[PDB]
Amino acid sequence: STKYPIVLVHGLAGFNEIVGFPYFYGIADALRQDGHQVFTASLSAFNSNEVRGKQLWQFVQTLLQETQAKKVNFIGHSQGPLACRYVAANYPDSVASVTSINGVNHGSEIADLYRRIMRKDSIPEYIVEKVLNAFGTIISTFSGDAIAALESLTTEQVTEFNNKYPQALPKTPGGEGDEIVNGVHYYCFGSYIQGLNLLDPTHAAMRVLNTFFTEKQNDGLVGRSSMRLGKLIKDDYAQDHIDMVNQVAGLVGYNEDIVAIYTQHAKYLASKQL
Repeated sequence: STKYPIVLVHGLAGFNEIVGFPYFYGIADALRQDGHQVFTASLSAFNSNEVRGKQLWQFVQTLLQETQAKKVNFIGHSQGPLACRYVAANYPDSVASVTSINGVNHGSEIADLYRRIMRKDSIPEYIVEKVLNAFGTIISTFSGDAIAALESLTTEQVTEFNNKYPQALPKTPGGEGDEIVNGVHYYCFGSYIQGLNLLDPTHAAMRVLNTFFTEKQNDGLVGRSSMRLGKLIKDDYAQDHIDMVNQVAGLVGYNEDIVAIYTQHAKYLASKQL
């Protein structure tokens, strides 16, 4: 068991209610089996990273009061790691670690393109259609207006965030950042789509989106290098953005045990006196 409780962090506050299961599919359940105290912070997707950061800090304050723990271990995905980074930067004595899993730490090329599409910025018709259809398929699969979530994840917006909260970012593109800054440990995981499975309709869509990145190694939403923060654990999983949280409902790539990435990392944290 970790010394400090684990807080799983993601954007999309309404996910569990709208979809009918957790964003981190089966993750909290497996972590608790291993004896860790686990909580989930589901943050507001349709606003800025700083707003999510503030929301997360309010969450953490209440949780520290309820647990009498002095710090938390953050495990964030996608939007999550940026909110985690805001909390660690402003309140480092309350944060034991930030673990980023496919975090949008340097911006999303797909969010960039989506913004050009919205601004009618000379995007050819055929590209507009491919991008929107892929996003439709992804949302439809979960559910049964997405610029709102991507607005805060463009390269321009995340560059501005990084300017304010530069802690643990790599000094060279695709490199590693410092493992410890202001006494907080930072770790990253990532993945990129590989190979030429079929039961998750989101994978085909993520592969459409993958083709529009200048960074060839990407998970459909974020380039491999953009994911980097602090010490690299592993980032060559053959998985898309959604696979890395064990979605949709456990349908992942290549029989990879996605849940095991999290439970092994929890033991790693415990080994670091976290």
